Amino acid sequence: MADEATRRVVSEIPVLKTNAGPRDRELWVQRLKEEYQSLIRYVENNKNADNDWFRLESNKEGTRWFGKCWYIHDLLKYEFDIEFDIPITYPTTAPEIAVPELDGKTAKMYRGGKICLTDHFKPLWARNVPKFGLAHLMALGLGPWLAVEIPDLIQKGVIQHKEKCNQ
Amino acid sequence: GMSVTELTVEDSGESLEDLMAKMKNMW
Repeated sequence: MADEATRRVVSEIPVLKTNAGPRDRELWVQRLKEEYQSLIRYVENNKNADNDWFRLESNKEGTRWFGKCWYIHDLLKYEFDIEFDIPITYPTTAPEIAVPELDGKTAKMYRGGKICLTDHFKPLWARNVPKFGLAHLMALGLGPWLAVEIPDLIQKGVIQHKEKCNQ
Repeated sequence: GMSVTELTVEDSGESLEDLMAKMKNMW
């Protein structure tokens, strides 16, 4: 059930139109605007359905994006941080996310995609990148990555829960 | 080529500052 998860996610995320880069002040405001509306709609729906897994906010310039994500399994709760910046050229090849919380846990991957799984995401994005933006990126890249890594990293012995670190 | 059946962004003349403001504020 991979292709169907992918289809559902795009079937619930509203589609954009503009594909501009931050190079142009005005063009960026337009592109950024559609991206925000699509992402806000997605998180509004997702969080309202008590299905929240990520949180993402950005600077007034929309150049750098940051957020956090939480996952639940075996009655335990975990948290992770994320921070990335958009390339000035914004190419057809998707952007790259970084996770400081896991910087050192996961092995140093090849130079280009330290946590950007490529298995199905790279061919999926390359075959279809009409108007795909950050909402689509996270839900079809960050989402599956976390859903693949949580079970594996737990059984392998890399991650643990943090309740016990406090109360 | 119209795409009436496909989903479309909630673009109702909102402003960027407002968009990002509700976004960061939503947590």
